[PDB]
Amino acid sequence: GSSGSSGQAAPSQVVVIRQERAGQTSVSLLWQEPEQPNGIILEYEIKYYEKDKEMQSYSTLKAVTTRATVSGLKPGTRYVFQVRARTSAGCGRFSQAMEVETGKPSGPSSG
Repeated sequence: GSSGSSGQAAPSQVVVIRQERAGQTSVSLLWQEPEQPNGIILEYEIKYYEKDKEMQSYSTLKAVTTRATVSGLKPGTRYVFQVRARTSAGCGRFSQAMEVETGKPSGPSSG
């Protein structure tokens, strides 16, 4: 009905994300600052999981800057990345479902 609480408003939700370099097992990301942070942002948490294989336990990545690189993935496998801003006050929502595919093992990226 009515939950009682006190504090500051939650930060905005980053809706801008770009891929800097997509490695075979590692992938990089690039997003911008949230319209309204509503305070100081400690770090951005990214969520990456097997696009095809949805695992209950998703892996998170702590990033201090607008740049990050997720390592420890499988080649030739799509991964859904999701960057979000976290603030002492609370937590915001996850960015849009970003689809990215790593470099297939068959061979290199270019040829």
